[PDB]
Amino acid sequence: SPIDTDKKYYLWLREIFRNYSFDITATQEINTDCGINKVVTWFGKALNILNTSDSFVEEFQNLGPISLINKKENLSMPIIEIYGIPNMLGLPLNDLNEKLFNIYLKNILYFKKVYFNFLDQWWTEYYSQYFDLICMAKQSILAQEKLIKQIIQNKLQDLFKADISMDKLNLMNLATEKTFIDLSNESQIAINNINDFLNKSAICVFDTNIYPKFISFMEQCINSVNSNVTAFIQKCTNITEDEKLQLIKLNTFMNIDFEFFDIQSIKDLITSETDLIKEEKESDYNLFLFTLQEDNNKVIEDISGKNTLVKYSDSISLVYGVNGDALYLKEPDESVSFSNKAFENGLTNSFSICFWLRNLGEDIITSKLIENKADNCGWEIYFENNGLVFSIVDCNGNEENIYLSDVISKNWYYISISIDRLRNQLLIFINDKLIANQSIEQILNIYSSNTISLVNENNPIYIEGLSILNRSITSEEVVNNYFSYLNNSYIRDISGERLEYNKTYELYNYVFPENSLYEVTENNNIYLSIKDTNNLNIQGAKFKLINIDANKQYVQKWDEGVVCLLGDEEKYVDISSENNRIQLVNSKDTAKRIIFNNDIFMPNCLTFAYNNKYLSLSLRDRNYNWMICNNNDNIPKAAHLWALK
Amino acid sequence: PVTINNFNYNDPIDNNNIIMMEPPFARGTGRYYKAFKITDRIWIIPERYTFGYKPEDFNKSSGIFNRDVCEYYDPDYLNTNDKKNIFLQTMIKLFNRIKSKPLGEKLLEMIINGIPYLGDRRVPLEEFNTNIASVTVNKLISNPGEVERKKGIFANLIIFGPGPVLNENETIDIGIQNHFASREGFGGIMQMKFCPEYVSVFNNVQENKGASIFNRRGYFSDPALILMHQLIYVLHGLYGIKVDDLPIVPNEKKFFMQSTDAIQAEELYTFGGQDPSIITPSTDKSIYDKVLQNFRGIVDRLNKVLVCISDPNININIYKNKFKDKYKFVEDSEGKYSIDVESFDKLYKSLMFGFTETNIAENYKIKTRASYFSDSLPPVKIKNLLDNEIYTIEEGFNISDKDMEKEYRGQNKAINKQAYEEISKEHLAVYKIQMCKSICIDVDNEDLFFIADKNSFSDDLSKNERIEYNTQSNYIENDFPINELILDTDLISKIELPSENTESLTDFNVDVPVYEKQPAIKKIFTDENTIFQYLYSQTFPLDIRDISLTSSFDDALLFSNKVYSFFSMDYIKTANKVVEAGLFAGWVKQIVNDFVIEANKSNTMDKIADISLIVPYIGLALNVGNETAKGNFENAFEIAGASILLEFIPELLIPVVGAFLLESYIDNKNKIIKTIDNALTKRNEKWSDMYGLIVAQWLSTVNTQFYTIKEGMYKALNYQAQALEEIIKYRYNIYSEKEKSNINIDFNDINSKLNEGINQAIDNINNFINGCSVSYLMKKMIPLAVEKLLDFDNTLKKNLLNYIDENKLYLIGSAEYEKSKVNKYLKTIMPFDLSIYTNDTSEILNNIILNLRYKDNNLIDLSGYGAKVEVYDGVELNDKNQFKLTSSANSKIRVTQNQNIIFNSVFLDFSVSFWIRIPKYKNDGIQNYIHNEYTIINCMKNNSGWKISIRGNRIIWTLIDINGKTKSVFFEYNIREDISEYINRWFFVTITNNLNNAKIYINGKLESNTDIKDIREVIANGEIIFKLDGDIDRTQFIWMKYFSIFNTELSQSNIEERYKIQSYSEYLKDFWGNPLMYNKEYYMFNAGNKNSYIKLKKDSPVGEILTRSKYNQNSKYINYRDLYIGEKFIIRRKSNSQDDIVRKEDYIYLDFFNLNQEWRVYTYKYFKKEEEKLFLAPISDSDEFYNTIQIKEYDEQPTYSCQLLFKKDEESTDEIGLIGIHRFYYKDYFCISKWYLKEVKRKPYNLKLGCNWQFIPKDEGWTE
Repeated sequence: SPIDTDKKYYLWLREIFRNYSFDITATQEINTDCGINKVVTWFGKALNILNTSDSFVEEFQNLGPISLINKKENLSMPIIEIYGIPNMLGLPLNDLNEKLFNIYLKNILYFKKVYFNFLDQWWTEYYSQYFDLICMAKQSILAQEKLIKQIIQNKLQDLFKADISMDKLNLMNLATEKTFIDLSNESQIAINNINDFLNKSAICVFDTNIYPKFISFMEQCINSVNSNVTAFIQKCTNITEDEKLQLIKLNTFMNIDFEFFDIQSIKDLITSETDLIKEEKESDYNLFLFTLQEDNNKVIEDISGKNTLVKYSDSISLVYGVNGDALYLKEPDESVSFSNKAFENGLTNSFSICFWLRNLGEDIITSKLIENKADNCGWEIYFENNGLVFSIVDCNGNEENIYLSDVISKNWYYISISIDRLRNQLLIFINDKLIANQSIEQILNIYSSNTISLVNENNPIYIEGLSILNRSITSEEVVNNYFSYLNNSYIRDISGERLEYNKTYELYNYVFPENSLYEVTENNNIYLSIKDTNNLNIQGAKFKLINIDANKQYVQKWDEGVVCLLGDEEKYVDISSENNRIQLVNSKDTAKRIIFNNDIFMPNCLTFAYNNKYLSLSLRDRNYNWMICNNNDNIPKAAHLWALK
Repeated sequence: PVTINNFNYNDPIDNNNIIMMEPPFARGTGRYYKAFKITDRIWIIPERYTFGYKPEDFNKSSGIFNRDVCEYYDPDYLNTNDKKNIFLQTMIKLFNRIKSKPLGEKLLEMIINGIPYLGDRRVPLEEFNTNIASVTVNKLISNPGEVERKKGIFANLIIFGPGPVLNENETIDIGIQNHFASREGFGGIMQMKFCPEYVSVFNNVQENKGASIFNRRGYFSDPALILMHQLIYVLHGLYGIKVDDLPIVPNEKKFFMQSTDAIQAEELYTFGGQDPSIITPSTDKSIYDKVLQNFRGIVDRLNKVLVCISDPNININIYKNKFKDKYKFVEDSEGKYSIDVESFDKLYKSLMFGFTETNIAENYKIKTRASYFSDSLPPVKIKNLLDNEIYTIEEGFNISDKDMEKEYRGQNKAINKQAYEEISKEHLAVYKIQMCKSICIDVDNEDLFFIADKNSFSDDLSKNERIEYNTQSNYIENDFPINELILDTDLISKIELPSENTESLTDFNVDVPVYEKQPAIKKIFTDENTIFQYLYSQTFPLDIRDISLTSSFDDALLFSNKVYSFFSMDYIKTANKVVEAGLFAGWVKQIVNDFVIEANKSNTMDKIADISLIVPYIGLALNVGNETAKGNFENAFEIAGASILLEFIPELLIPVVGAFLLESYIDNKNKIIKTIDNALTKRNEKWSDMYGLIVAQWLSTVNTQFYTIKEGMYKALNYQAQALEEIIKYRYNIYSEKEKSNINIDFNDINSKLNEGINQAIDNINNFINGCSVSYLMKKMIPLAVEKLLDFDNTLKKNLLNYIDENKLYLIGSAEYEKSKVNKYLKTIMPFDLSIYTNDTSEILNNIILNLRYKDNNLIDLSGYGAKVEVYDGVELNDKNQFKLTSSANSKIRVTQNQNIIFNSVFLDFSVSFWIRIPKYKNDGIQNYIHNEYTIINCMKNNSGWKISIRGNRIIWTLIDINGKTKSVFFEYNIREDISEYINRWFFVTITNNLNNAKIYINGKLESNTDIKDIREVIANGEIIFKLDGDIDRTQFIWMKYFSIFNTELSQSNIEERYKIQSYSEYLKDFWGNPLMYNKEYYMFNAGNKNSYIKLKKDSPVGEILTRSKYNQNSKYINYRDLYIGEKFIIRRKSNSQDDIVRKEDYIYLDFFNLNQEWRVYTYKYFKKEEEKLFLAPISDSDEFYNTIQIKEYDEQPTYSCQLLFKKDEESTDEIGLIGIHRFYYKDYFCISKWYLKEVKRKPYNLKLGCNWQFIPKDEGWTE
């Protein structure tokens, strides 16, 4: 039945766009002697080259790149004038070698100039025909693009005559206009695939066709000149016979001497400056926030190159977060705005957003966080109960309200969201793990403002690394980004903040994450262990870190120090000798020096090392698991990871 | 604490450790057996387990006992004292291996302490009793020539020999009056039938490890893990948690279904992995509740036990404490025992999800089956376990000394071929399905599909709830961390038990099972040509030598000498061809490469969310599903999805979630609020209960069908390879002896080349099928469930809002708040996460030598094939993995490769890789540099092999075949650049050879290529030599690092990735690539101004930029620019709290030498411009400048450049600027600018920025 409803128009328009993108961007991978090549599948039918058979890619492998061009053989040997015979006076000693060596050097250059002659022939006679196919292939892509616009235009013009609300027609016109931008972008991907595909074919015909001919022609031109040097040295009389064999062996050209070819050194020739500008000015980011505290100055701005506009209320302070400076919305009714035309999504666009978050609300109350909705159309993130909620609403009233449960107060989280329209898939990550995997097949059109707003209600918050992409992301990218950002020189707390000297803490073991260490007296000595399963009500001990260099604040990897316990009397950790248990002493002189460090894949955990032996828990002993200097292999490796506060 | 005793079968009876026993199923009729006490409360009886078996059942017949195993019969096993003594010695060895690790000691410790409760369900609650067949066993005291005298003892475990089948083991419980004390919380004596000689064989078809010769060839089980697996069943029986509930029942309504007995939830819990995910959360809560009730029963008795009747010697107070510890009860001051849920929860999860075959195997480093439903192969015999050369206590078969530990080579059938013996097909019995058309073929019942019935899943979701002010959301997680279990064991505390001696048994009431055989053949009629028929067509009788490939399914199925093939017509046409002696050696290489290319064909997927690639010939090979053999397989897949592959679409069970009933409190405002909160939390529980119900159905009905398809394909591919070799071997024997002597082909090389290709094909098929399976769950099962959950949400919303209104008066000032909360709460969905149910979370693949790993001032091979390395006193080594070779005679290394594995001679699949540092040419010695060539590495025997040589300025790789033909490929670096990227600097090399081309990569980029199609055969082997060999100066040397050899061709992506991993380091590097150091003089070099350097002004405290000098009196062939010029800098520690290596993000001083003093680089605290010159002045401290720097590395790709950042203070977030070079135009200045701070954050990092620096120390490899 004919299209008569905006909902049916949206479904028709989406199918045309997805089918067009699959057709135009099709490729296949071929392993060649020459490297790895991406073959454009539709090249055969576009211009009728090797189009006489079932498959284009199969024919390409059998015949090779040469089969594409029309004039196959065009090479011509130039005129060579190697008079290699040295031109005899004096020279009575073996110091003749000085004269002969300079002749040896020149013959190498003459071999090179011939090599450049063949490259120029390849450029002028063999590359020219490849560049012609590139231009024709581009003309073909644009021609097909021009036809799809007409089909879409005709359908919309017909629909304008039907009985649909003036306002709904306005939105359909806006959605169609933004789709034309997406078709242009997808066509630009295909053009890039064509370029590299034929550039590698052109470079390769040199390796397999022109280069072997250059070998054969120069092979004879050596037999003609090396013999001419042998004849000369017999004529020379002053030097002894025994030296004649030596110098002949020392001035003889093998095939190696004239062999010049680098697959990389030719690619540098093919690349112009215009290609450098294009790669230096293209990115997937619509927004890349750059924050920089300065003396009586804040700098907050977008360095993504699309020049998003930023507006923020004064009193927005900068503070160190995870790996640089974070916005601190300390006081209520504070806001930040980002303005860009790309933020109006529509029907076909795909995008991603990611940022770090830390919430000091510690209250169970709903609150707005980040929003791009206008008249209940668009998306947003906000707090509910303990966790977060992500919402996305359609012009027709289709919704997705997804609940994320992990979030609690005073911790650092990494949130990453992706929207994919070719696959109709939604992905959400928290830190390292994939939380949600949904189909948004029913969502259709989303059209909203050009402004994204970041706000507070009463909760103070830190935000860091806010960024927006114009494409979807995969699981592998998320994991790499997460760990790479945390791979800096600082040790962290259990909550993700930097450790500090001269600050109180509680000590936990990774194997038992909810029991804290407490002091135990067995003999006159004092030890540490985790609390048993019944006396968990007991209060844990309190610890501090100390460095000899006072005025040092934050702990970094490979720093040395001591460990102190608060109480009526100062205590310090020391290793017993009778057993390797850790015991407390009341003298700072006998306190052991310990090294602090962590693991790349356990960012918020810590380790203590003494003379390259880690400190770990022990196997059960009556009611106690002691803290010891371990050397056994019968204790799990996990037992030597600790956490503070 | 656990002690193992020692015995010999011929030792006299002592009535303390060797006795005469009357086992439970003897019913007190006599026939005593001789027993040995392996350990406290554990006994061994070396005899055949004959109870309930007919005497004639010990001989093989037409019958069978089990329908899912190959059964081996041997009526002479254990029939003489010599054999009977061999049984005890092996048993003692296996127990010693179990207690060699803490996890094994805990399992034995729990079994000893887990005494059965001295009671039974028929006993009054106020007493103990011991005249029960499940508690006591009789022993004989009287001498053989005396009237009988008996005595009783306590025991926990009794171990027998195998019954009629030797490769099947069991644990049996004792049942009285059809009731089992082991399923009612009490516990009882357990029995086990065991045989440690014949073991099971499995395979790892689902494990991906790339192109490997020995991957997926069959493994045999470690008998120690078999015993442990059976000991977990004992642990359940002793603690009385062996409950029965809803089992898994197979579907048997179609000819292609697998037939089996019901499976109990305990068996799946015991196995571990993702198998407990097949039990729905509804049944998890059901089992948890029955166990809790039974423990509540036991506590009632401990509070009421006062007297003992059977034995007056029993001390009640002693026993009460044992049971209190066994069940982890809690005691109060008054003397009352109770249960605390926290304690009970930890106990329950330890026994059920803690001790599992998957956890035990991981800890001991043994290989086992992937899943309970995985396929099995015929058993084997282990020749001798008592031989320490084969089986050791510390590491079993995987002995590291023999190079059998890597990848579990110890249990690999193809490798460790001396530890086992194949069984004679005569004695094996199997259950077979014989399917005749209207021809007839036989298929083992293990080869069909397994599909669970609709009756195996519970529907407790559809029952009503009652919500009250104190309702909790119970939820059982199927997990318990293993490390918490290990740390809980005590290896020093003593073990103490009551006396075992007691009164004799008098009541012999007990139930003895009975067994019977069943017919082992079943006949059916069917006319469908399914997977079973399409595999039988790819076989030929061993009696026929002449065969030919065909694409006609019917033609192959009709003629005895014709074989079906699903490859291309091209491949089939070539294979049937006949050629002459002049072309046999070329035809063989051509076809075998075609087979490897025919398999390993794949296509990418773009428009489907979950799948990534497709294999197009699966339909032709098997014809499984809706006649996938017809038309184009790929086209049909796109329009229909994964449904086309399933042989049977199952009906999905989805209950309607029951209604909530909310209580009515009169005036408690707080209680009304709590009931609303409890209902909202309880709703999130129903979401996870529904998701669990779907995943269980997917694992046992859809995922099993896909597994059978993976096995079919692996079987189908091997059939093709067998046929190809038989065709080759026939054409070889036809040639006359005279003519045959001129054909040199190695059949061993042919066989391994094919196996390597098959492994690559199976990897692609795994990825494809795994995507298809998951894709089905997300798109055709989960959405049908979310729909009925959303219906439940709507119904609940009406119920809650109506509940608020009826209590509106009591909620003064709160009704409006609750109504908002309910509306907001029930609008969201709880998203589905698969990672909860599955255990789901490459560099090292195909490595045969990993030579350069420094250890204790020596090199060693970490490969795990045990190559021998000899380093002579002339070689220099350091802990940075950097050895140096020299012109001295003793500067040499020798590596002797193991004979077992070497690269194929006929096809040449292998690669080499390393780092290298070649010094600079001498200025005067130019002529010698350009002409002389020397070798550095050599592997050649009889002048046939490979080598690596350095001609002047050129690095080469040559290859010589048996007939003396030579090839070569090389890389050449410019020697005219002002600043070279290679001349004395570390760089990465990688060489690669296949049957067609040789390639060389430098830092991950292809550099050269050469054609080697002509090369006949390379026969190098045995030895590798590192040594400078040739006309060289006395002052020649080379550095090397990270040398390795791969037995497979490497891809461009792998080489590029390997470049980054080996380039990574937490410290900074200097100009040459060596680590940067404190207190060492350096020269500065700016990346953006490579031709300029720094100097101190003659009258001002500002550095001036000059121009780098260039080579003078130039020889026309050489050109470069100086490096040892300008100011010498030095990096100093700022703190000294903490080795001299500089690490990223360090705070430093940047000093330099002026005449005979040390100066420092300062900056003005305040300037009114983006750029300003730096201040140079002697050492001092003041409030006018900043003298703190932090050394940074902004780039993420490998590099030798670093950036220098000024800061106000260590704890401050303020930044001043980055050091660099700026032009104030046309002068250049040593400046600090704020401008760079924005640039360094732009992606991609710009290498040409003016803020990138390198440090150049003096080196012996570079001269003026």
